[PDB]
Amino acid sequence: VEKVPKYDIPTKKVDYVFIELDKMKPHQQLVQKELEAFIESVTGSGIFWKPMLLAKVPGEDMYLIVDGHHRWAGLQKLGAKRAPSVILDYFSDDVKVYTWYPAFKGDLNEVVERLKKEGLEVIEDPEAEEKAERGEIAFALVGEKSFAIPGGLEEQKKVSKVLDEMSVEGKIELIYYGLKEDAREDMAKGEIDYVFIRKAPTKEEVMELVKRGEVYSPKTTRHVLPFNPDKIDVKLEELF
Ligand SMILES: Nc1ncnc2c1ncn2[C@@H]1O[C@H](COP(=O)(O)O)[C@@H](O)[C@H]1O
Repeated sequence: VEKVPKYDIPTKKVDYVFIELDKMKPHQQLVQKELEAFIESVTGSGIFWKPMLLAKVPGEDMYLIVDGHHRWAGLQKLGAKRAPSVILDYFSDDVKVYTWYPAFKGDLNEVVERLKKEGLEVIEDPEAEEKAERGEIAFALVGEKSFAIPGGLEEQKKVSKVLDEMSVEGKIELIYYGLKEDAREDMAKGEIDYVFIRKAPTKEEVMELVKRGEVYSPKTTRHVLPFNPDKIDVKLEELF
């Protein structure tokens, strides 16, 4: 579940170009339910109406997937070869990269234990949020108390993996907030107990990870773009 600000992003009529799926590089792990929903939808209508948003990888014959991970993965699993795509000026100041703020209503002790079980530390620390925003720890975990979760990407992946696991199990309610202060607003309402805060990746870091053949956890990047492409008229049969 997502709570984003009411982003007035304009729709613009940008044309698409077919790009081969094997030239597209993901920067996040897939979410299997999102993959499956895309597959049901596209095969249901046989129309692919939402172009991929791509960025050329400097120095390679390859494109970063900016938006479209499950479209990409779902088309590949169906046997398709290409997708209609819009190529972005990614390094333009008009494109911004934020993150998501996983927030939870639930009990901190089950969550702290099942983080500790996957190898993480969870250390009470009043500077945790400050450290996380400078990118010095994996996450700050902030509610009634404040906890530092040390590490880097490996530990961020475990946190995401645990928060999704105990969703799958059913012990927690979980909103990904676009803004941490909207999670802190709702925190004060009683609807949210804890929020996980990490530093957002930069563009250069996103490219760097992709060039290393690595990926972030789901819900790591939150791109704010200068436009949403207008919808397109492409038949699924055209993609094979
Ligand atoms: N028939 C379709 N053609 C293209 N995109 C679709 C279709 N049905 C659903 N979607 C989108 O597929 C996306 C799957 O997630 P992602 O590709 O990660 O953005 C969602 O944003 C859906 O809106």
